[PDB]
Amino acid sequence: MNTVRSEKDSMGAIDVPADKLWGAQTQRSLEHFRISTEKMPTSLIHALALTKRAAAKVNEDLGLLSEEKASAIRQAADEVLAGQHDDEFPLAIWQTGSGTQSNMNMNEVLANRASELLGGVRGMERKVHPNDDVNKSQSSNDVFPTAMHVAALLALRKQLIPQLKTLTQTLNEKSRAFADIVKIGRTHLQDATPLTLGQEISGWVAMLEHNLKHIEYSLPHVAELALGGTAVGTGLNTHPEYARRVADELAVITCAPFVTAPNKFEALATCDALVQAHGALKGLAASLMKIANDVRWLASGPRCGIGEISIPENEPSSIMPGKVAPTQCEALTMLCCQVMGNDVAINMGGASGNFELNVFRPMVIHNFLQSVRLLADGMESFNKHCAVGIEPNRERINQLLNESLMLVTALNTHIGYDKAAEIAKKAHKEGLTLKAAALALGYLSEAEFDSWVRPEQMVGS
Amino acid sequence: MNTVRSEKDSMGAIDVPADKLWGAQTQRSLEHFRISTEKMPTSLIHALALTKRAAAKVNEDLGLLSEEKASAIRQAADEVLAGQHDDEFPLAIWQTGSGTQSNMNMNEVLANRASELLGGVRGMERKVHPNDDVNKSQSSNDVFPTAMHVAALLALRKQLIPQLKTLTQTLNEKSRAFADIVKIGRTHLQDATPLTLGQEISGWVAMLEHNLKHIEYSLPHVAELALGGTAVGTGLNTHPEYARRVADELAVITCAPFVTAPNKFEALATCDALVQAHGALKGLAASLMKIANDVRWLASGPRCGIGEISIPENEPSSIMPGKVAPTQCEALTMLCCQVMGNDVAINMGGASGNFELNVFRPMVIHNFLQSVRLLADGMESFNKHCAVGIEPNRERINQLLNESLMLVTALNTHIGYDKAAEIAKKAHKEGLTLKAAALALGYLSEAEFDSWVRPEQMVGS
Amino acid sequence: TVRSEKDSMGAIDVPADKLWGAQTQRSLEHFRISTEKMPTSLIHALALTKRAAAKVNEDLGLLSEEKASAIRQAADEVLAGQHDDEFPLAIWQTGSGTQSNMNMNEVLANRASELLGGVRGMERKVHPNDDVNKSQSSNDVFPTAMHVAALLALRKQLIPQLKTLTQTLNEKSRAFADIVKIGRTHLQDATPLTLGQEISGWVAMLEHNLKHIEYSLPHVAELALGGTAVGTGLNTHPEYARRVADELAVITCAPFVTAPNKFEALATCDALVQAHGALKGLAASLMKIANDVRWLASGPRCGIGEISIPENEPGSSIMPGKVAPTQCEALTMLCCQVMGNDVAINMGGASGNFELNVFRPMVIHNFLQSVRLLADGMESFNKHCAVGIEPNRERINQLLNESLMLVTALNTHIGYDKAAEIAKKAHKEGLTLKAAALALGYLSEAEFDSWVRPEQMVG
Amino acid sequence: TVRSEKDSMGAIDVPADKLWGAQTQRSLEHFRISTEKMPTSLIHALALTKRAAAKVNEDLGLLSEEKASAIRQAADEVLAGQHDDEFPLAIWQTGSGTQSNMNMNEVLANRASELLGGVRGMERKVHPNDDVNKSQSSNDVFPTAMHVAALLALRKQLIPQLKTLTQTLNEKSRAFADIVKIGRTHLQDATPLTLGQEISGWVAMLEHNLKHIEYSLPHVAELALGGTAVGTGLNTHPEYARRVADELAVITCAPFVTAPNKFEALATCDALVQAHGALKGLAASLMKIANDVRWLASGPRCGIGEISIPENEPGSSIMPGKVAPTQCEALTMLCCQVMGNDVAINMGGASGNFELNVFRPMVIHNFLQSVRLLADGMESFNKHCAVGIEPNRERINQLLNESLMLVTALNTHIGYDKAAEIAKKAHKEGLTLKAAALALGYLSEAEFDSWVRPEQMVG
Repeated sequence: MNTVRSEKDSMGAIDVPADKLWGAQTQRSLEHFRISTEKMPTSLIHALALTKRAAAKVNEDLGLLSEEKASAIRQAADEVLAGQHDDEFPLAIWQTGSGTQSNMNMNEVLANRASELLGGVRGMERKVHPNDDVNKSQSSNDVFPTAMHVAALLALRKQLIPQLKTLTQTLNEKSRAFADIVKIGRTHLQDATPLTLGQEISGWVAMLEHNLKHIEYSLPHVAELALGGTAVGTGLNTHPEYARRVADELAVITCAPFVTAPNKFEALATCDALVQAHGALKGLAASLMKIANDVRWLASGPRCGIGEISIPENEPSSIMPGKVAPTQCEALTMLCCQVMGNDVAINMGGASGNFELNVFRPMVIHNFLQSVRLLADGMESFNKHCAVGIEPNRERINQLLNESLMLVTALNTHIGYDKAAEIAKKAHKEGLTLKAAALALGYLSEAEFDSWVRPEQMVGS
Repeated sequence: MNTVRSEKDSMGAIDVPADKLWGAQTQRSLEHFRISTEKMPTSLIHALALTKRAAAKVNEDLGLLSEEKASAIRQAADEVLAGQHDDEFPLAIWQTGSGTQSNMNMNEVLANRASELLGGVRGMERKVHPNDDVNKSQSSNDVFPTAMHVAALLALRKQLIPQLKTLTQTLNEKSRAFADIVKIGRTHLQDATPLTLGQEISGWVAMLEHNLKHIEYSLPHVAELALGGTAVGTGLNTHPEYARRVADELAVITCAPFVTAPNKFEALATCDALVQAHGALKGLAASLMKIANDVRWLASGPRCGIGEISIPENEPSSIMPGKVAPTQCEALTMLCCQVMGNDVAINMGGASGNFELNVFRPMVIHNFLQSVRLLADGMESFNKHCAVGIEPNRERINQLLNESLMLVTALNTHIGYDKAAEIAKKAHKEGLTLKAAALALGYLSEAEFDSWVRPEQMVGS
Repeated sequence: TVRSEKDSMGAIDVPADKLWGAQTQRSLEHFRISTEKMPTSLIHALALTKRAAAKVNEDLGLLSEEKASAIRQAADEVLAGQHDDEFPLAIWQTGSGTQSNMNMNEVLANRASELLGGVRGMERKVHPNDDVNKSQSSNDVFPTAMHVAALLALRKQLIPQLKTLTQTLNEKSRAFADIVKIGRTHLQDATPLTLGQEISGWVAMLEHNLKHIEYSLPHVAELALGGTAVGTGLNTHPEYARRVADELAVITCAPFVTAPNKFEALATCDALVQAHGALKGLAASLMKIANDVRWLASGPRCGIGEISIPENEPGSSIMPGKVAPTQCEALTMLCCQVMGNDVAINMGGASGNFELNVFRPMVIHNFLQSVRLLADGMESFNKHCAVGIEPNRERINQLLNESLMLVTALNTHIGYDKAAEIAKKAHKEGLTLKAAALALGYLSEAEFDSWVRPEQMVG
Repeated sequence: TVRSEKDSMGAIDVPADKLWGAQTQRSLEHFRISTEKMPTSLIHALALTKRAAAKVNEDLGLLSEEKASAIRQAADEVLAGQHDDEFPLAIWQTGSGTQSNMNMNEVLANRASELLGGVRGMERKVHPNDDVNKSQSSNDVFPTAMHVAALLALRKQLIPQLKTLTQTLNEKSRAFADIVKIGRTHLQDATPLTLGQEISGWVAMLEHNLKHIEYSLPHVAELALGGTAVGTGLNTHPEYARRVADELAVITCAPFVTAPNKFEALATCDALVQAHGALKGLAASLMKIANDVRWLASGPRCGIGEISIPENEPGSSIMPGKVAPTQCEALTMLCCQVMGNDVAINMGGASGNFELNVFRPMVIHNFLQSVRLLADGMESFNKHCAVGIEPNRERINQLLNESLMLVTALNTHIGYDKAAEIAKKAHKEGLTLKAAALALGYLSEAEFDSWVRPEQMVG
């Protein structure tokens, strides 16, 4: 659409596309921050809409906003939440550090749309006003941090934690299914004392269970909302009940335990809750990296690696059977590296507040919500396209066990340490199995070896 | 478009949207890696198209590909380069770690489109074939690293370096314009020996000049291309002249000094050139962070900060004059934090190669090209919306100078160290200017103070 | 001047005046990398682990009373600082910490032998592997020592110093609760708040950090000891794991428990990756607090200057008030260090393979360094800076009353447009708000003094 | 047992048997943070800086010959290792390095006084500020010492060890140029290459890293000395900056030059941020090389096992061949450390304000540690692992000939579909390619031996 509409702010008039719902301040940000391609994610836009919806409801309860306007703002916000206005939010992450410009983007879009819903028009003849109505009782300084925490807490509760629980359940099923399959241990990459495949997988399960607890511990701080601190944390120019009322309303409409931040100065001056919560996410990334690496190394082959397990083959040469890459493991290890880098960017932004306001906020939330998407969707993908189909290669597992030198300790009680060690040394030096070396020395019979060397007795319970 | 077309690969048939040009392998990747929202950037898609265009030209020179097909592939690639097919590349960053799936995305789109250009159709009756024709003489293992370096070198040469030079020129102009404006120094955040505003800005200029050299030093390694190493680096199944010929052709069509990598094993097994080049970019981020912080602190006010300079005010309360935030400085400091995090993700991916292939490649190039966009566009934005308009506040600069205790050293040659120190101590203890303290003690006249205390004599040349 | 000690590789000369043995001596010849060694906290945690292992082995009838008691006595000597020069090995050693495990086994065996009337060296009465390492593997001993050192350092150094600094700042916040000052957002002048309110933000940050650190302690309290080589506990008494964790809890008075999954305990450093996440959070908070302090104290004349801080370093007599905020500088530097240490830890923690993580010396080197830096940094910042923060009341009032920010107090009495006109005139002509208001004739001096009350603008 | 030394803050007791003075003693009371101190390389670089400054001051007629010579003699004693215990200050000090500058000024003044027949303490004949610090500021001395230490460590330790390891691996690549082995991509079996070709990739990585490190040296060679307090050189002789850089170049034999812009030199650590970028590149390359070595050596029976490496540690006699790849573990651990150190350096380097960066002790602590780790790590990996890499020729051949990858050699003789059918049958039925081909009757044993030549598949 080439045709324009003239929108105004305190700086003057500026042309906006006639087919868009934003206003003058959005247009100025769009034109002045042509930096790369990263924009606010949908989760954050939705959290801003939820914040405005709750603010309008409380302003109406307090007699500060008319019922007609409050209902129109709620309806407009619900359209945003329903996915009807994604193209109305064009602003970059790399904008003002308070996120003021995205606050104004929501104020302008909701005001112009609410005006239409009341039978009016968009633009300067609108019946609902971005600052006086949609931003009533609020500051950018308290709205943007509120939307950050709303988006973060809902993403953790609704996407990440459920996918973590699902992957954990799958691996727990596999651990139980493979509880009796003895395999060679590996420490330092070297052959080691045996354990069952179920025991090894139980370590992955325990890692994921511990990670869930650490993530859960980070949620109460993210649930604290800045809204009501206004410009600098004092709440000047707001009703004394606004802060608690809006947190309560957000809790009602999201079914999440939002509360007003007990100290609004900490809430405005820092991103500390997200620095801490992201600490738990980088812990999960380190655990997932290890699990993903174990899976791809154990599946490596078809003939010149380890090959103890098989995994689903999801992408396609017919001349090369068994030559499909562990692509889910690769995607997962890549995104785990991304989370580690994202943690550094978050830490730098979080360490860089000054006085009453941290102004590194768009960058912090860009990284935080990205890590949540990566970890949630990555666990979902790895689970459905790899973990549910892990299977042992029982003959290969047994071949490696039986060709190893590690089972020699089963001989000690029968023939003594000295002869057992002589057998292991001969097998290693001459390239023999333990059985072949033991028979060559005449220290036992084949029936004795088969009776005495029992891997299923070497793994505890 | 709901209607589908059945596309085939060695795994079988899969439905693709009838209005799209990709094929079976793209569709499988699209469906199996539903991870977050990050896709290949346009610069990388273009670099893949350039690589296929050059490969087709050389295959034709060598008699391996018909003129009719080579010209059709070139035409299709030129359509990609002209921006006609951006929606034909739907794949995620978080895919197979070799980038094979994006290689196949380009093979399939170019084959289906080249078929149409020859009077044929898209799909399984096509006249041009993704693997046999578009991927002739190539492997994913050597194509994706080639596209990574093509995209990286062109982005550095065409976007980042020109914007760096432009910002450097602007600050050099400002340094010359303000060469005679003496201001208070600040070390440890404390008042310090004076220097000129031009001298202070000359430090910013020298930083940017040094950064340009460091970036230039990283370009020769990025210019080395893997293409011709094929699956593992040996060049098996390729003409002995292919590697040099394709690097030469890429050099011709891009006007950049691409060369074939002297060691294809290093070229496939690592991302070392990009790890090193990104080291120079994180150096630039640290320099830009410092410059941006100096600008916003020096402009801080209007009345309770430093206020030595003014900057353009680009976004809008009429009740609050002088209360506009340094928003370009905020966007720039935020993206500098991002580059630091991106460096960690790149380092982890680059450290994580195994044997013949590094399979962290989509993640590495995602971060690398993002840092280039951020630094290039950030310098462009900061220059045009802030740096070109920096101005001194001469009265405020002089007020701070004259109210400081630092000019007292100008008295030493006239009245001696002991009396000068007595004056400074009295001024500090009693809250006086140096002049008022000196007159109160009777150690000089006002005319003597004005004649002797000359800041323009205290900054060298 | 030397004696000959032996292991399975043969004989090797060891300094006669040292208590280590053949394996420690070999490590000194093969891992000559940089200067970083095991810190005292880790050496002590290793000695505690061996003391507890010896006690449990005695309880189970696996180790004689005379040997177990002599091992415990030698371990107590290490804990008492008598053997600091007996642990010469680099951080940059075998990734399981085997070499440092053997260093402790050899030193304790040679010393225990002397306590039993014997000698050090190959004629010793107590043996590094058969006695001091009985029921153990390096694979489970080293992560046990890591967690013992980490939990005790958090409980005994970091958490007390965090509480002490928090209490100081809470006292300052109360003392300054009624001092109104200009706010600053985006570095620009902003709506007022009290100095006490601003400091209460620092206090709330430190209180939140304490909770996050406390949440990390239960996982660190889980011990690998008893998992043996790969986690199955093969060749170990079924009660060993619980008994040794119980004994460590007794002797340290800390709530150590045996890890419920020994495979997670051996294959990862996850508890420390998570606990260090809380420490880098504290580093980000301390960076912000330290920066606020040095910026608010900046001057003496050309910065902000709203607070004064103690001056701990000399300066030239001709430069009064120039002294640098050096406690803030040391603190901001160590906060950067913690951020880098977190990356090193994350890479090590992400890099386990199969049954064992072999990045352990590096992980614990970084973790214990971060604890020392944060604990000692908070102690130093508290004692030498925070306890002495004071307001510069005249400067605070000068900045507040000469700013443009108090103009909002006029909106309810005169027009918002009149108030805006006052602010624009003051800014344009370099006037105070009061002077611009009197020049426009919009109010009396009595009206301005009655209407513009900063103390009514901080709620 | 003590003497009383004085500064502008008053008198303070200093140990009689030490050579520092009042300001160093105060730092010891105010910066009791952790255990990290200035490394020897930095102490030596500080002594060299003072030696050069004294020589130039003498040349310019600003310092007497007897004092300048005594200062140079005392500095030479520091360089000769006679005063290591005279530098007790923490890294975590004033961010400009002022305290360590004063530590050197006091030690050199007190010792120079003794060399002139005087005493240490307040009756000294040579003075820390007026003599040893003449023409200097802490602001320009500390970054000069940082760059002197960094450039000399890169030239004398890191670059020689990098060249030595590269030469070893180049010899191995030539020795193994004809040993065909299976390729591995995505961890999966892949097209063959020679062991020599695979090692040539490691060699090319190290050669590229050397070039990147060399490109960082010119900026590190630029020295701040002569910029004085804020970069203007106020109160300093106009020739001082060039003369002191020249003298440092003479005495160190390294190409030091004066920084062309002293404001960049004082306000940033940019040269070290950039140089450390090349070091983290080397860390990423060494991580990959070390991982290839330990994976290729993995076994003795249940891994890859294509190469053998020296066994430097003992093991139990019942566990032959189990020894861990411990050099690879130390090297991968220190590579993680370098990555973390880079983050700490980047944060410090990004955090300058106005005329001075005050994150300097932390930046140089990390930078010099990374140099020690990489230099010593490359020395250790070379001597104790790389020189002893050998192929396991039978295992290499077993993996290669039992894989499915050589089937492509049949495409030109029989059908591609026949070759594909052979591979599918071998994979399905657990056969070799040759056995599956003979079972299908698609060729003779002579034809397979003639056609399937791995040595013709590596070009």
